Amino acid sequence: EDVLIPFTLGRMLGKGEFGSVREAQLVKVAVKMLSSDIEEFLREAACMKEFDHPHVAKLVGVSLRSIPMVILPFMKHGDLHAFLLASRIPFNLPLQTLVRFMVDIACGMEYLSSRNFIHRDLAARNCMLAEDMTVCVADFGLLPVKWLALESLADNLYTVHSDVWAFGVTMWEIMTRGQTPYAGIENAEIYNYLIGGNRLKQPPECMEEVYDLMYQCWSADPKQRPSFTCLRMELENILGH
Ligand SMILES: O=C(c1cc2cc(F)ccc2[nH]1)N1C[C@]2(CCN([C@@H]3CCCNC3)C2)c2ccccc21
Repeated sequence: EDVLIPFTLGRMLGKGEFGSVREAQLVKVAVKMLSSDIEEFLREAACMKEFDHPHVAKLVGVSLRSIPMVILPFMKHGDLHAFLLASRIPFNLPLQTLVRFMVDIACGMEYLSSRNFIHRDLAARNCMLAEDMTVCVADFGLLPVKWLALESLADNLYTVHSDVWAFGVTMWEIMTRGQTPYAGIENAEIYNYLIGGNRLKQPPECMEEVYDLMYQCWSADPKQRPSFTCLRMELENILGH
């Protein structure tokens, strides 16, 4: 398949548990550094290559070094979490801009779920800012306890409904401008917090109707959480008002 790529590596862009990222010249790109495991990587790489949507990060391709590598378009504006943080610690964005980020993410997630694709790691840090400042869902997954639904934590179940829960957490991050969810509560106590009936609190300035929507995303019953289509409609209406 025209997905595999035989470029040269450049400056280090960042690193983490997932591995490291560096720029490369193919066109400037971002390159993600990571038997059986290397097998399905390639398998799922092929399905991700056919994503084609304005609010989903394109896959340029994949490659092999001697570690699996993911080749991505270089997005200079970086990720949404870093941007929200950079507003706070200082630019100011109207409510309109914050709700528009949510609409953008809801469109890309609507598209992914329409293709039966479960992200599993939706969070502000995994949303990228494009040149025109639109947001694109990224990092599809070729532990993040604070974004995980009850049934993901308890039963390891990942569905569109658990993607929707993490979308709700992402809405909260947007409204708090990049604050760590459940700050001062440890990962090991998150489940206990949640089956308690406790949720992330309404941010001080947050429009009630925006909080009502994100709150819906954290229903204990996965079937009670709105769809991405319903999220996008409600967010677009809010944006129009
Ligand atoms: O274009 C860049 C990029 C990196 C980068 C680094 C910079 F310092 C400045 C601009 C940048 N642009 N990247 C970075 C990632 C790969 C790893 N991801 C991190 C993983 C860890 C969690 N956050 C997300 C985001 C990405 C996905 C899709 C399309 C492009 C890009």
